[PDB]
Amino acid sequence: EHRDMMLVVDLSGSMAEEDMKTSNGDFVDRLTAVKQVVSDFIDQRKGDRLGLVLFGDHAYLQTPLTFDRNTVREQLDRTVLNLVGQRTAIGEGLGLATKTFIESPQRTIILLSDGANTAGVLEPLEAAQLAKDNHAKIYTVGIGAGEMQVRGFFGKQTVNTARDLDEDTLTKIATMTGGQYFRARNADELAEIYQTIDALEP
Amino acid sequence: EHRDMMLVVDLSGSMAEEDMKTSNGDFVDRLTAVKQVVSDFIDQRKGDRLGLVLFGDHAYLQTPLTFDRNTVREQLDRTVLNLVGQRTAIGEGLGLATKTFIESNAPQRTIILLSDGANTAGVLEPLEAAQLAKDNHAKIYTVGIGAGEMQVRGFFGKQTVNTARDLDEDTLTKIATMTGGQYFRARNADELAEIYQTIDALEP
Ligand SMILES: [Mg+2]
Ligand SMILES: [Mg+2]
Repeated sequence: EHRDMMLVVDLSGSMAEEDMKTSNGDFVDRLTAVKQVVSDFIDQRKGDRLGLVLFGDHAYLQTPLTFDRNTVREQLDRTVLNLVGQRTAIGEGLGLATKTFIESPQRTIILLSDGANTAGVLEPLEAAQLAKDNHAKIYTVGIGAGEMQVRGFFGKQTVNTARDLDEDTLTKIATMTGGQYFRARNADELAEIYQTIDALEP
Repeated sequence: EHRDMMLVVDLSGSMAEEDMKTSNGDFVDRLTAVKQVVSDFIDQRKGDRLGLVLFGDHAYLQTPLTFDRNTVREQLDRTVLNLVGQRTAIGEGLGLATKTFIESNAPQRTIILLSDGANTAGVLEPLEAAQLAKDNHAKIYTVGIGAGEMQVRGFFGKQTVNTARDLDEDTLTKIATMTGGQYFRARNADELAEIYQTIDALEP
């Protein structure tokens, strides 16, 4: 599971104080010590959304809750000192963080099938309806080579590989959710569909 | 920005049929072709979460959702046929995939605030602002930062400096407590390092 985590850090002029003692015994300023530690903290949360709020006189957000943590880390790192001023708005920062939780992904289903809905508790279209409610768009891919003509001894015999394929309801599901139905009769055809689907959702 | 995409794949026994012709002209079964194409598709996606639903007689969720595409690709690779029988559950497959979007609907909210100072200036008061974070289900951890009393050699002579006179700890404590978080005081870079490690351990 994943969490959304807001980083609200202090930029007041008092941050410039060389307070912080490292193991080898050196003193460095507060902001530098923070940059170091928090950057390592950012690298640790692989699956989570992080954002950055910087505060003082006025509180402003630096990063709006991206999954991409290299930017959040980098953005924090190029931060400087004394820009904000000598006073701190703690209530401002906490509020802006909370507000940013609210102002915050696109959803897609790719359904692949060789046949009709033979066994199920809930009907396929009622699922597509529920999918629409949750903003999920469904792309549907029917798969089978269909009818093929086999030459033989006596004369023409015809074999159809996918007649179990229900293209009617597969089309409905896609159209209902605002997606498109595709039919792949071979591997080349199949790659193009998915190559196409990638392009449709950038 | 970032997308959530649920892959729903048919594993019914009919998928073992080889009607799928490849580039070079030979034939291969449907699941094999699917494994190929979908795996390649997965590599192409960037910055999106992906999950895997497999169906047949019943539908089940193979991968919840993730930024690691590799695991979705491998767990696809090792899938075999005839475990789920002949029949297909398309509704169940979609309903389960749908469901998987609703667990992404409930992220736990966490704020990490650090400060050297009291809330000297601001229109919004700290404990008001804290109250709201609780209303919005946010657990905020507070970190006080400053050495405190410190012996120092000035040019003029040896001197005792308290470097965090300003630090409001009981406001910072109230904030964390009010919202269910914890308050930490960092008197050096190592305690500071340890402090964020602890917050890592508390939120898993
Ligand atoms: Mg089937
Ligand atoms: Mg200050």
